Amino acid sequence: EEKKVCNGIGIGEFKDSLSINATNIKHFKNCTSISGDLHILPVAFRGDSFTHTPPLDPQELDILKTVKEITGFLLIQAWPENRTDLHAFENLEIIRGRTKQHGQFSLAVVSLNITSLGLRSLKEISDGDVIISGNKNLCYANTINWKKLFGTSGQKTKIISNRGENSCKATGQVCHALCSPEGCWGPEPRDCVSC
Amino acid sequence: EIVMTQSPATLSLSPGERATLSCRASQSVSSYLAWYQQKPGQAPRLLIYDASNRATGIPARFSGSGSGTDFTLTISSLEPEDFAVYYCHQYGSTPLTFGGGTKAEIKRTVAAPSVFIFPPSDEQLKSGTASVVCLLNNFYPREAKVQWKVDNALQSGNSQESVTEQDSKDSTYSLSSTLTLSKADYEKHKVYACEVTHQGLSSPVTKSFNRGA
Amino acid sequence: QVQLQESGPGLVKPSQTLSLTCTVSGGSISSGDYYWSWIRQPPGKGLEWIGYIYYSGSTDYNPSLKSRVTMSVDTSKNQFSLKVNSVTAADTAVYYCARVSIFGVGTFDYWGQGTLVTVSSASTKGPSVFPLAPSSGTAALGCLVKDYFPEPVTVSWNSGALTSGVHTFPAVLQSSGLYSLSSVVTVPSSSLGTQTYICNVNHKPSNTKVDKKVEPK
Ligand SMILES: *[C@@H]1O[C@H](CO)[C@@H](O[C@@H]2O[C@H](CO)[C@@H](O[C@@H]3O[C@H](CO)[C@@H](O)[C@H](O[C@H]4O[C@H](CO)[C@@H](O)[C@H](O)[C@@H]4O)[C@@H]3O)[C@H](O)[C@H]2NC(C)=O)[C@H](O)[C@H]1NC(C)=O
Ligand SMILES: *[C@@H]1O[C@H](CO)[C@@H](O[C@@H]2O[C@H](CO)[C@@H](O)[C@H](O)[C@H]2NC(C)=O)[C@H](O)[C@H]1NC(C)=O
Ligand SMILES: *[C@@H]1O[C@H](CO)[C@@H](O)[C@H](O)[C@H]1NC(C)=O
Ligand SMILES: *[C@@H]1O[C@H](CO)[C@@H](O)[C@H](O)[C@H]1NC(C)=O
Repeated sequence: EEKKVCNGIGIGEFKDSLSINATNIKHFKNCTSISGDLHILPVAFRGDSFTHTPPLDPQELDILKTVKEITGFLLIQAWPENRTDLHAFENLEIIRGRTKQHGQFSLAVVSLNITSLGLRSLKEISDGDVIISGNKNLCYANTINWKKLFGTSGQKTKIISNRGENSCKATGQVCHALCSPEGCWGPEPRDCVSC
Repeated sequence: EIVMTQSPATLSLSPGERATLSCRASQSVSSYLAWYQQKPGQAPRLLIYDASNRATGIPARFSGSGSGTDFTLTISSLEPEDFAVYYCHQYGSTPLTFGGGTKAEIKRTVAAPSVFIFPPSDEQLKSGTASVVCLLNNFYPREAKVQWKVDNALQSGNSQESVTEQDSKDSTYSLSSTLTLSKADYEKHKVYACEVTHQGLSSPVTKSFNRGA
Repeated sequence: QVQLQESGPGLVKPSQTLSLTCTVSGGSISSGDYYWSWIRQPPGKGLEWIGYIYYSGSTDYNPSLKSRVTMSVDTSKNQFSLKVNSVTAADTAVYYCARVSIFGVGTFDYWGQGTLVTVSSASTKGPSVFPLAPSSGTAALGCLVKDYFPEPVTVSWNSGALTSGVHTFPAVLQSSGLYSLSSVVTVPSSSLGTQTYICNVNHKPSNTKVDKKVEPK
């Protein structure tokens, strides 16, 4: 505690680094703000011989729990298979989108094994589009109203090739009985937007 | 899975005409919908994506609209090169799916077929089987009925039919119908008839031969 | 520059495994921007989605294929592949590979040329050629090309020198597992005895090439 601003991937000391990884992860201990972007990629869990990077222990992703704000974009293209949601980012409150994936996207979630997103603290995405893509076991994403998180005219979300709404319904994977029409990030009470 | 339905399955038009194709989804897909064009022996080519947005290089007479469950591809004015199959495709939820396709067909002047019949040859008869072939040549439109008759008995389950695609120069179809029997069964009966119905003709036309005559 | 091409055997026996490779040029196959996919189309029929693979390892398959399919990547050749086990005639289809640009247009953009795979137990057999004799303006005659495996045959008339009013039908599968087809031509009556007619049948999987004169009986 309290305020501690850290550089993100592809600026300052990480300017040549492709992903968060086993070598650089420690340097995020106790950051509350990222000044730039977070990239989370397959080479992180695989490791890489050419840059002498060891594989990353998934338990250490939990060092990102303190992070409340990212001034750039968040991009997750790999995640541990036995995590049902993005637990690490449960305290993320703001993605600004001052800088964007391919100039377009400020949040991007691509082909994970998750069954829910889990971003219960997310209240604002200031600029940039959202893309949730190819997550074959993901429910819940169509329940929230994204337009209420947006801050710039022209923001939209592409939610494509994910699990079907019908199959979620048949296995009781909908918002909890006590949520409001505002939707949820998961099956539990503590996951609804408004109470 | 989400089912996609395209009807009519066939449209029949001439060049310069306006074209309106329909596509329906059994569950909602927002605007996550694409249209494809396909010609024989070729892969499909993307026309429109997101309902809505025309792809780079795609001619302006091609355009699309709709949301949720109801979609429409509109060709404001056909060019000879637009005759082909058009498929709709949802990518909103897994598994990804396509519709059955609508085929755009060359409207043409109505033409009754020339009917022809061929006996089996002696050379085939030595081997123990007998094919009788019937030809429907250079006709339009596609709809046709063929009925085989042997000494007046209506044949069932022993014929197979084959149809050409629209002729690249005259736009007609033609059709062959082959009837197969053993040597034994063929030598028991005298009169072999091929009966054709088509809207070009006021009454059905029958060609026949008499075995061995 | 971006280029896709399917390759592999055109023939697989019922109950065995079907295998194909797609090669890619104009960009490395290891990339966050693309799903690498497979789609199939039986002759005369609609499009069916098979699945995809991503550079991260993860995959997605159509449940209609009852866990019979796997895909894999081989960065060593910039290639991805398909296995389908326990095949039957229902697996006959032109097979396509295709790319998806996840951050661009977001649906299939570049496609392969497509490749035909037939599932069947038939052994290869050359065809017989039977004449279709004319008789009763315009006449008609032809050739019945019967009982061969596998496809295709190619037929021409008078060494490719007739060409006009000629019709060659698509082949049909018969109860016996063998294919049958006929080629036809329309001609003037008048000159039925003053002009001679021959059809040229070729079937290259078999080693047989046949010529048959067709005459009025
Ligand atoms: C995982 O995280 C670690 C820690 O962040 C990260 O290690 C870093 O790798 C980069 C790139 O390999 C290193 O930056 C380089 O430093 C070398 C000297 O080590 C310089 O020579 C490089 O210089 C410029 O050199 C070329 C010619 O002048 C330029 O054309 C080019 O742009 C080069 O940038 C370069 O700056 C950095 O030193 C390390 N950091 C540490 C502390 O080791 C690793 O890359 C990450 N791996 C993955 C796969 O995520
Ligand atoms: C990827 O996620 C899926 C879906 O959550 C996992 O499949 C589940 O596995 C658990 C094992 O504890 C079962 O109890 C669930 O019933 C399964 N869900 C169903 C019905 O598919 C899968 O285990 C995950 N994969 C890996 C490698 O961890
Ligand atoms: C994070 O907070 C704990 C508890 O306040 C502190 O002991 C620790 O040193 C901090 N992390 C840093 C900056 O290393
Ligand atoms: C999560 O999955 C990996 C499997 O490689 C394992 O190492 C880890 O302990 C698992 N956690 C669970 C399910 O307790």
